[PDB]
Amino acid sequence: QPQTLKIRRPDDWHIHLRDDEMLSTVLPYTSEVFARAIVMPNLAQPITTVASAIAYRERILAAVPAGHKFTPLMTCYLTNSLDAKELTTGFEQGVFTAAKLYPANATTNSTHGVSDIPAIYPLFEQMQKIGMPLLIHGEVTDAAVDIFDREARFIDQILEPIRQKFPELKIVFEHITTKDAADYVLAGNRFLGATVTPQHLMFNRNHMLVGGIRPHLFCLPILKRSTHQQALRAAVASGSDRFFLGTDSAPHAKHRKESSCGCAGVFNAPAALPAYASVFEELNALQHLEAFCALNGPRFYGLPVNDDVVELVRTPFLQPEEIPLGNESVIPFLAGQTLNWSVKR
Amino acid sequence: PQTLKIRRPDDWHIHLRDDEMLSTVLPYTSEVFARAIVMPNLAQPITTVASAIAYRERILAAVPAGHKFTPLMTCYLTNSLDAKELTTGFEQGVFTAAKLYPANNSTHGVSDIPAIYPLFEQMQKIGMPLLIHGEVTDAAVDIFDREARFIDQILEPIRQKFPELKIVFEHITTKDAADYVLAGNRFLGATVTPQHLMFNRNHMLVGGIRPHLFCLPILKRSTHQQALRAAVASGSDRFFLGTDSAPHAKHRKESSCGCAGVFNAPAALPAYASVFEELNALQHLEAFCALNGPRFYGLPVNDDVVELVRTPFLQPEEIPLGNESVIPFLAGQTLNWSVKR
Ligand SMILES: [Zn+2]
Ligand SMILES: [Zn+2]
Ligand SMILES: [Zn+2]
Ligand SMILES: [Zn+2]
Repeated sequence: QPQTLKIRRPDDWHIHLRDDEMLSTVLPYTSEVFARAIVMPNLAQPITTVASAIAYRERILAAVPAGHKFTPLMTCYLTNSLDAKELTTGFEQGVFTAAKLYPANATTNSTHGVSDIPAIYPLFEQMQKIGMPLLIHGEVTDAAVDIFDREARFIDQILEPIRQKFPELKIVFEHITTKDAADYVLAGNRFLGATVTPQHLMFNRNHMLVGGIRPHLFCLPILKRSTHQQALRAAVASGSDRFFLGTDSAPHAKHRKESSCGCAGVFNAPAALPAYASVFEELNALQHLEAFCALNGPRFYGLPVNDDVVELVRTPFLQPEEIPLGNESVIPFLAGQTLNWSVKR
Repeated sequence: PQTLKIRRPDDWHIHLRDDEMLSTVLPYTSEVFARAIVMPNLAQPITTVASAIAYRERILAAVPAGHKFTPLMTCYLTNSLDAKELTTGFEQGVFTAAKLYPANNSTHGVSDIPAIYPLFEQMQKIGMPLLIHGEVTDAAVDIFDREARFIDQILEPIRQKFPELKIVFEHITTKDAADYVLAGNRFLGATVTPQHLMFNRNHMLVGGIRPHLFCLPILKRSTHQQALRAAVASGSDRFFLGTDSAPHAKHRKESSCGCAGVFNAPAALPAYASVFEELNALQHLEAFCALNGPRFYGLPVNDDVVELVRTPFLQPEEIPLGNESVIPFLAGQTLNWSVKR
């Protein structure tokens, strides 16, 4: 009988569900396994009001397959013109679980993002006061800064000053990719946490570029050198409660990935939990998987831990090469590869 | 408009491919360049005099009427290559140089480089230049560090043992390489592509991933780009024009695993002119394009002239290739310089 592992039902603290037909297609891969997910607000029209958040939440709930138990945790897209009252009442009414900071032009659907971050300090002050967490895509966008350096520059230039001025603001440093970030979070306090994706644990920039260029490994923040990958792996393997599961599943149609200018984002929802299990196994750290997947996140946000359990079984499972999307398709993470772990039905 | 008359240039590093691709891409080179160093990495690599002669003939047959062009052939070095094949090829005028590709068996590429030291000794003796793709392949080495490791681990020992061997450090991409060449002597030269002068890795990756800027060796950080620019702008005679034009069909570039190589032949000379202009170094363009290479190899300089004219020049979006196409360097963009023949 193959090795099994019982853990509390996990949550995904960072995901893109998109909208319309894409939403219908991709959500089931998440709702099958995860009880809750932090749903990012970067649609074509960003989610900046309570009304638009309620409407999007309804569309997500309508896409949940029968027999799945799933609750989306909505987020507000911060902007330079955002009204603080909208953020405050959204949080107190339970519409917004958190607010998300995109530096302007840092990534997908970020043209309406925040251009001069210190200008919205009055929003952070209000968030600190009410206990609303701030989620951050932590990259500078200055053209003179090399893409591989943008996360590290963010830490010193933007994040540290925020933490000095608002010491009791809950901040999630989303999808960390560097030793710089890992060390900074490890040296922080209970008000600073971080999510880590499976791709930044499993791969480094050599996988994207050696022997050919692989746009399905292209995501933001970009894959870093092996040194940084190893630091992330050691961070989560340490069992520190500052790190938790956030996939940053970010699906795009195949033709938008395999083009002259490929979109950033990996569609990793289909194999997400098994992928993480494989990593924790390689790190001799399966004892810390549960905390990372199911405990650390809820404890950071101040939300309850799930009552359910899931069973991971160490039996092979082949990822499909493509996932249909109308007359187009989406290429999943680890397409055509065999994972060592499966989830028991 | 401003004009610049220079000696007819040569391209000291090019891939012409073969068959229909060869027919399509060669004219872009033969229109402007009198000679080109033709790399030997075909599907069946060029490792014998016979195969080199045959490939040369196919190239010459593809030269359009009214173009004056001569391909300078190269031998693909392998672990099992016979030294006599190299020697007679050089003396018969078939091989102009030999090319070292680090592997990634002995038929197909050099795996243990010190094992072919006896070939280098023979090349040194006869005056045959060694062209090097200078990257290690060790899996522990990050892709952006591979050029720098090559310098210390492979190139320096070769230069210590064979101090009078002519070596071209092909398509340099790093400050490490630039500084090493600048600190060398007349037996060490280097080619520089337009893409490594014009761009850095941010251009390939910021705001989207751009496989038409993906080439080997990979684009480096801006620091290295600036060092290359300063190297050629200094007017050092150790650097010369080598495009490393490396065309692939569009569908092979824009795929789940894109091929390395930029097709820069169509706008090659105008692109370089733009760079030298930005660097306030147009006085050094002629040497880089037409003098430094021939003088390094010990070959004659071209008698012809070409005129560069500062009038706009729109690059096409696509170049036909049978039922397929090839995306050129700077597709859809406007260069400030054009060539009058
Ligand atoms: Zn992000
Ligand atoms: Zn995201
Ligand atoms: Zn090469
Ligand atoms: Zn080449």
